[PDB]
Amino acid sequence: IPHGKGGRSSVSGIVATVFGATGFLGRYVVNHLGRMGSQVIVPHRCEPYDTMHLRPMGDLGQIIFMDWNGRDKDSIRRAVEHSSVVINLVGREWETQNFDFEDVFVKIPQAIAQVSKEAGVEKFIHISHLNADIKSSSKYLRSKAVGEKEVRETFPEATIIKPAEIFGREDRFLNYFANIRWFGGVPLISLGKKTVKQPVYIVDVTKGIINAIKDPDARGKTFAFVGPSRYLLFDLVQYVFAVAHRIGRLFEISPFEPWTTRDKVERIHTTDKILPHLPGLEDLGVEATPLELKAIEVLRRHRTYRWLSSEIEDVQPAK
Amino acid sequence: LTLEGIKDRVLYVLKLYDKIDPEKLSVNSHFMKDLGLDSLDQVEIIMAMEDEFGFEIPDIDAEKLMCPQEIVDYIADKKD
Amino acid sequence: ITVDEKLDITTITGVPEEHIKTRKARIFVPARNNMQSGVNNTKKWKMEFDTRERWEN
Amino acid sequence: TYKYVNLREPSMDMKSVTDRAAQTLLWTELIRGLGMTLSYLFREPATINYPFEKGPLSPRFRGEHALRRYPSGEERCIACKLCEAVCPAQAITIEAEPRADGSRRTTRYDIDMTKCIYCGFCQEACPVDAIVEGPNFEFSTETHEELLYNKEKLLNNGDKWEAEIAANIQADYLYR
Amino acid sequence: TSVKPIFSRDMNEAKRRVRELYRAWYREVPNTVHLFQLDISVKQGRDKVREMFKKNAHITDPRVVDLLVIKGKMELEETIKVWKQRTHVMRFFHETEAPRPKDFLSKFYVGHDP
Amino acid sequence: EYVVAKLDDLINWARRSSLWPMTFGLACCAVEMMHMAAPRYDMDRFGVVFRASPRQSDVMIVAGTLTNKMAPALRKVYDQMPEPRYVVSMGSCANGGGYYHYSYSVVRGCDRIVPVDIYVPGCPPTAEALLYGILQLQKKIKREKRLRIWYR
Amino acid sequence: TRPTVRPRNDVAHKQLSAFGEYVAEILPKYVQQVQVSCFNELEICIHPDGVIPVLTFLRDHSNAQFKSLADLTAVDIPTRQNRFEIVYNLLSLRFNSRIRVKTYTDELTPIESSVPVYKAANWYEREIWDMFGVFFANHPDLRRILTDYGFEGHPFRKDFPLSGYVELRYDDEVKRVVAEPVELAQEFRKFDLNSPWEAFPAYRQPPE
Ligand SMILES: NC(=O)c1ccc[n+]([C@@H]2O[C@H](COP(=O)([O-])OP(=O)(O)OC[C@H]3O[C@@H](n4cnc5c(N)ncnc54)[C@H](OP(=O)(O)O)[C@@H]3O)[C@@H](O)[C@H]2O)c1
Ligand code: SF4
Ligand code: SF4
Ligand code: SF4
Repeated sequence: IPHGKGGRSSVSGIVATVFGATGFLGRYVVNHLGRMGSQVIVPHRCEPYDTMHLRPMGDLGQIIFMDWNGRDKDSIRRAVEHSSVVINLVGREWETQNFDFEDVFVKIPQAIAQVSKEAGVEKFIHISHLNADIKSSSKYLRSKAVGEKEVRETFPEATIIKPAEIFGREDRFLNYFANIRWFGGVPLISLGKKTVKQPVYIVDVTKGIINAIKDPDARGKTFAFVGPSRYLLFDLVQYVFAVAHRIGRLFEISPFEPWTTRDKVERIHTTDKILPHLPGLEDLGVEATPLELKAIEVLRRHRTYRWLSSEIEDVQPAK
Repeated sequence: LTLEGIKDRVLYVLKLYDKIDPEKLSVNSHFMKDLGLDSLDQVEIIMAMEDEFGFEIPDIDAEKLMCPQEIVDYIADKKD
Repeated sequence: ITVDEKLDITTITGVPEEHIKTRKARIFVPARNNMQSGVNNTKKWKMEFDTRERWEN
Repeated sequence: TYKYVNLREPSMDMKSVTDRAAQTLLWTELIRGLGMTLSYLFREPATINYPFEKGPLSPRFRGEHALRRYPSGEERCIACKLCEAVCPAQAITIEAEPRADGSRRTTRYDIDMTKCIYCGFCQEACPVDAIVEGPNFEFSTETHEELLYNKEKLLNNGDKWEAEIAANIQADYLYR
Repeated sequence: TSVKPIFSRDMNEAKRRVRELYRAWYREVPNTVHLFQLDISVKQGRDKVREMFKKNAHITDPRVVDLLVIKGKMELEETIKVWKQRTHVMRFFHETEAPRPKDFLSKFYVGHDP
Repeated sequence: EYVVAKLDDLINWARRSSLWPMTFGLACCAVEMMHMAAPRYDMDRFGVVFRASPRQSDVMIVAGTLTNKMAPALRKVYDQMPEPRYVVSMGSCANGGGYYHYSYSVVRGCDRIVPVDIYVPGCPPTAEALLYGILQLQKKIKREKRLRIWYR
Repeated sequence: TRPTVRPRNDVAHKQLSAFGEYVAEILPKYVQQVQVSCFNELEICIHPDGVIPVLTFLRDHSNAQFKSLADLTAVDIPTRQNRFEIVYNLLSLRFNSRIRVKTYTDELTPIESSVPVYKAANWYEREIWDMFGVFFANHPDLRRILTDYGFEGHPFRKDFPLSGYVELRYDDEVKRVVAEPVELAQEFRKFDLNSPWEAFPAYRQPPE
């Protein structure tokens, strides 16, 4: 039962759990539950010290850590037994040399869609992506739209989420560009046609969850996440060079965490804007955020001072 | 140093702000027995005619202007 | 000397925040705890405000 | 009264001024001390070789806390709510509630070990003479979730050595 | 009330004053916005200044309107110089703090008796 | 296969055996830090050489009381330190603030500002439960950089 | 009575009656009350007008030197209807004595700086502007000392709840150290010590 005011050292009655919640997204959600009060049980896989930069997030005795593997059907059953809502961000990019990647969107999201359903969680949640379509594409982008089919079977109440290409602070989406000091910028694939997607700013997505986290009355009913206006141009790859003015790694260095001459190059140009009829955002709102204004912050390079940026974009068309 | 110098500069500025005056660019506009705004707002208008065209109005001047007549004129006898 | 008489009811503004108009103070003579007979805890008109929620941590 | 320091005048005669010109130009001073008073290294070093040897103390020392009990144990604390009320820092927290027989004792007793400023005001207000600052600097754990103490951490920490404590007070209690 | 006023006399020289230092703020928001290496839309910096000066509007008196100034006249010392390190400034625009409901029925489900 | 887990008997024995602590003097607690580097209990030459510049350090140390105006300074300094960094608070005022914990101008606790690791408890910790608090931090590297590359 | 009770001394109490008799004699435009603290110290109740004036008389003379300014301070009393108070405190090096000068005020009424009389009220006047809010005019400089750059409350007066209104905490969501309203982990218990029976008869307040 909620008490007092939402500042910190308060209650607000919801427990949670957030699986994953180390890399870019999960760190940035829990930080919004280390404020309005919670009990956020964040487990994590292998990382003893990479989770510390998190701890000054909940006040005291709020967030609490466990250890788990995730192919053991017990490790997901020992935590969740006491919970209210449980969201799931788990999963990643490239196929691991260990995890074969095929069912880690299939077996894992179900492996935690095991006793969670049984044990009496509620308002269980999962992630989708705006561009994943069960027609043939894309080797990584596929197996994600299987969860929308395969996993939705279990837990008839989900409110599974479908956002766009997101740009954060430390994010890897818009940062693959501008790391491209290289033989030259070569768009994908050397064509200025279908860029770009709906680049929503990471706050609005992470403010969506906690707006549905007790919504009420969204369960089973899936939503998708609007971008800003409107579609976008090729200039986005020029815009990068317009302003830029041209966990558990190792001790020394790794062996392979590449640019992946594979799905990576073709996952970024898959575009496929999709069904509007999903509610999907202002209903869960109220949030929408632009690009032109919020892309200076995340981009700071070797001038570090000059900006003087006047150049904008129409939409662009198909708009 | 022309009366086409100081009537051209003035009359577009007052249009350029996003606030009240809608083409009252007639040179008399008498401000709040006339069109009307908050006193602090009238004190905004004074500044942009100085950074432009070069000028000061240090003094009780800006309190008496009340019309693009006087400002033009007080500029008129000022520069030339 | 600039004596410049005038009358404006003294008030002051901006130092606290929203607690100016939200609350109601109270001016009352303390009542003497009755378990003992000592009459010296009276005699000063204090003031004390409304009480808002204390919760549990 | 007074004294006057740095009030002197040079003598100004050629028996002296050589003695001050045999000084500037030949460095006859400035090698006096630090040609010498430095070495003077030949004294035995003074070091307490730490992991083994240790240094002095006194029976009145202050440190980690305890709660004694008499012979066969009564949990000497009666919960009279004093060592709580003289505490400057306000670390102490006490909640009594009548124990089954009807003799009163505690339930929660928590000394925060960060706030405690080490007075010696909670050793000296307890009339039944329970709570006692131990003489062991065993400390330093790695999580602030810890140093807060409960009751049933203290008693052990005060029954781990009572051969230390029970032999200090009987040196010290004759003074106060 | 008989006590010597501070600077102003009645309301005019006073309300010449508040008009005045406005510009020292209005002319200098942005030189900082490149100086601290803080990134915002420079027009924000001109909204807040005009958001504050409109705030305390109901003031009926001299020696109040002079009092507030003596605060306001100061800040231009620190800010136009660097005595703050990015984090004494940006605190004006509160980024992290979750919203307050301020409406009715949004309260009634969270928090007791405000 | 097994070479990795034998390699971390080197790199996880190197980082624990040479520390370059920064210190913050602020308040009373600074003097009972000095006497750790005075010859009685001799801090250096037991493997830990004393203060260096902000850039070259590993373990920063917070003594003293952290008011409002000092917070904007610390946060910044903690960053610039290289990777293998830790934060070891000490004294009853970096743990929740000694007393002054109810004051207006003292931050309450200095865990709130940074991800602090080890604690020590009391106006001045006795220049002993300091070193005892480090021989926690040289024993708090049992961790392995194996089993991040080499499991997942 | 002798063994444990502080033995008094009369001589010191005769003169500081005299020498203070007549500084109500030669500056009656200003001084409105004077008295002798039972411990042989003086308190001169002075209107707020003379501050620069009276000291200047105390600044030099052959019968009262009072060159050494020791302690400026303040006290803030509600239900005095003019809130604050000043207390100057001055030592006269030749004549071995302390004479303190009390001058009341309000927040709004300014008081005039003592800075040209003594150059050691330079700091002690910068401070008070921070804490209580008194505003000293014509002061070569007025700024913020002892306090952070954020405190808009002027603490030491009696309306500031001890813990200030904003705790501080650092979060990594961006890169600053930012300020969220104060949320404690313990109530700060309020004890209640004031015992009845009025143990002091001599100070007995008027009968009413
Ligand atoms: N919504 C979007 O815009 C978007 C964009 C790209 C990708 N995604 C997908 O949506 C989620 C966003 O992830 P992200 O942005 O935080 O990047 P991320 O690097 O994939 O973060 C995932 C974290 O969880 C770990 N992890 C990987 N597989 C795991 C597993 N089976 N079980 C437990 N932990 C696992 C990862 O390594 P460790 O095991 O060592 O912790 C990593 O620490 C991911 O599922 C991602 O594949 C979403
Ligand atoms: S020890 Fe003395 S003070 Fe502490 S609780 Fe028992 S009785 Fe009360
Ligand atoms: S030890 Fe010092 S501080 Fe801790 S309680 Fe006893 S007196 Fe109060
Ligand atoms: S007690 Fe508080 S102040 Fe005295 S040293 Fe330890 S921390 Fe610094």
